[PDB]
Amino acid sequence: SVTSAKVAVNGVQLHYQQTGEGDHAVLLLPGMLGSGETDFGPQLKNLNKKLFTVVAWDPRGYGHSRPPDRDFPADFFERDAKDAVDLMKALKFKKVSLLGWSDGGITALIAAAKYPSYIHKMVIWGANAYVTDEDSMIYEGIRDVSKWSERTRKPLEALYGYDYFARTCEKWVDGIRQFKHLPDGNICRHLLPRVQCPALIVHGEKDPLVPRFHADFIHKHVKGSRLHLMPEGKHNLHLRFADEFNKLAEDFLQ
Ligand SMILES: [Mg+2]
Ligand SMILES: [Mn+2]
Repeated sequence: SVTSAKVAVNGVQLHYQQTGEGDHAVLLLPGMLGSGETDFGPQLKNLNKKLFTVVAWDPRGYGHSRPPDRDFPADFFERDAKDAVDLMKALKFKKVSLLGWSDGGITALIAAAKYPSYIHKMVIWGANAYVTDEDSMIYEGIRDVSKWSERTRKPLEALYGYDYFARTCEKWVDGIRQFKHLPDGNICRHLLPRVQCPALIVHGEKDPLVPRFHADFIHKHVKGSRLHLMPEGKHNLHLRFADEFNKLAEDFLQ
C-alpha cells in the first residue's frame, strides 16, 4: 500500500510516495527525468515493509514536483541533494539510508558527503562522479527523444506530455554536459573522500550508458565501500532484475 503526497521544501512542493512501517527509513532517488512512479515501482512494492519505511521522491521539476519546471544550474546536483535531505527531515525522519539510481546516485553521494550525520547507509548504481568525452557523446545521443525506443519513451511521454519531456531532456543533456568543461570534468570527485557511511556500489556489466570505470572510480575513493558487478545487468538493473537487486540492497542495509 502506497501513499502519494506533497511537502513544502525550500520553496517548492515536492511530490513523494511512501510505504512501509519499518524503523529503518530509506529514500529512493530517481535518475534523469525520473520519479517514484516511473523509476521505483518494484521497490515501493517489494522492499520489506516490516524492516523499512520507504520513500520515493520526485526532484523539483520532475515527476509531480511541478511547478516549478526543471532547470539545470551548475549546482543542480547539490540543489537536489539538499532538497532530498530536507524532504526526509520535513517528514520527521531522524536518519535515513539512500538508494540512488543514476543522477540519483550522484545526488546520494553528494548528500552523504555534505550531511554525514544524517545518512546511515547507501546503495547506488549507474552513477558517475565526472564527465569524459565518451560520456559527453553518450549524452548527446540521448538528446533527441524521438529516437528513443518506444518502450523507454512511453512512460515519460505519458508522465510529462511530449513537449515537456522533449524540452527537459534537451536541457538535461546541456545540463550534464556542462561539467566536461570544469577541471577534471568534475561533478563530485571531490566529495567521494568525504562519504563516511557504508556504501554498496552496484553495476550492470552490460550498462550501455555508464562505463564500468566510473563504478570502479567511485569504489576506489569511497572508503570502506563495496562494489558488486552483475554480469547481465544493464542501466535499469533494479527494474529488469528487481528481485536480485532488492535482495542485494536489503541484505546490505541490515
Ligand atoms: Mg584530474
Ligand atoms: Mn510522483
